[PDB]
Amino acid sequence: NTPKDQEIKKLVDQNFKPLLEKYDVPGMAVGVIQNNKKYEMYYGLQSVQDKKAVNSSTIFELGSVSKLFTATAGGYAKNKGKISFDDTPGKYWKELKNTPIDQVNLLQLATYTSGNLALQFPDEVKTDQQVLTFFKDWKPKNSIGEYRQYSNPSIGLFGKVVALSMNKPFDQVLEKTIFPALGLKHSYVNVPKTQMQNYAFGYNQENQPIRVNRGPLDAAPAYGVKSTLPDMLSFIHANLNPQKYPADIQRAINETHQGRYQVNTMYQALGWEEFSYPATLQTLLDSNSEQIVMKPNKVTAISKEPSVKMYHKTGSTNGFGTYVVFIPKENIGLVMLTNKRIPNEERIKAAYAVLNAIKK
Repeated sequence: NTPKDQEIKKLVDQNFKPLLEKYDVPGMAVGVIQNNKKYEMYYGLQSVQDKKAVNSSTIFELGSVSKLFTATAGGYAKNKGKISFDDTPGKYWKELKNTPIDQVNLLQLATYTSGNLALQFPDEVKTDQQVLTFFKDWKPKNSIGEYRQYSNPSIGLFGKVVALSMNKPFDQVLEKTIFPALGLKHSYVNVPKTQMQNYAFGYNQENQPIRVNRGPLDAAPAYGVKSTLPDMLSFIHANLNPQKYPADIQRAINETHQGRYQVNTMYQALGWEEFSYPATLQTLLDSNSEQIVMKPNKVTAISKEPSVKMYHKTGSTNGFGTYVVFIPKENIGLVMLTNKRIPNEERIKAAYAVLNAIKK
């Protein structure tokens, strides 16, 4: 017959490869892990002008998939006793004490329910002083905890507090504690000079190469991580097998898998979105609809706590797209990285087709 590695490659060719021509995407990396075996598929160019092929060393920007590492760092700090999720941010960032935002707890920040934090920091909020003023000028709108509004400043403040609790800057929390503990060796908040030859150009909608570092420093927990396909497969492996790690990072990973509330069929975990498995394709597409991503939604308590579940997260930057998904009880996951954005629905659809067709 046909070996599994070839079967997986054929499924990725059938479902992901056509996206390169359809969306004029220069380069793409797709990885699958099944039963602790990893399958890596590279396509196209990490740099068009340099004719440099995408490969296992290629570094991509993760966009909002960065939040999964921030969530892991918060789970680590919580299980080390450095924070409680019931704490408020002024316990750690003392300049926020006696301000309205100091009524919001860390779990509410991490899961986007403060009631008045928008998708992005304002364009003019650039320096650390402007970030502090932004949070001190914050006033509640909706009742705290009642509405989910997906928000980069909300989880950015969470990450800043996590880092304060660990007495290190956020970049050092990831690069010196969290990445080493997950065994990731080519993941960065700041790509060093000696790795720039491996950093893909991002490509904008005019297929022009772009190298953009966005927003204030305290937005890094929301969207500032870079990684390679092998590292992202290792990160999926850690999520599939937390029992294989030391107690503190194992508990950190498990913390990120705990659903906190629902919006319709979506369970909000820490960083991860979570779903009953098997999930219909429309459930997964709804999680990325304008209604869910861009508008405020009332949250409801979890009713069905799904025994059998799956998790995913999309991410994009101006020049990059990312999607990661895993299904614990099927021992499987998938990572897609591109150096041009393509619609989130296409990433979700292609991964759904691949994962449902792979022989069990």
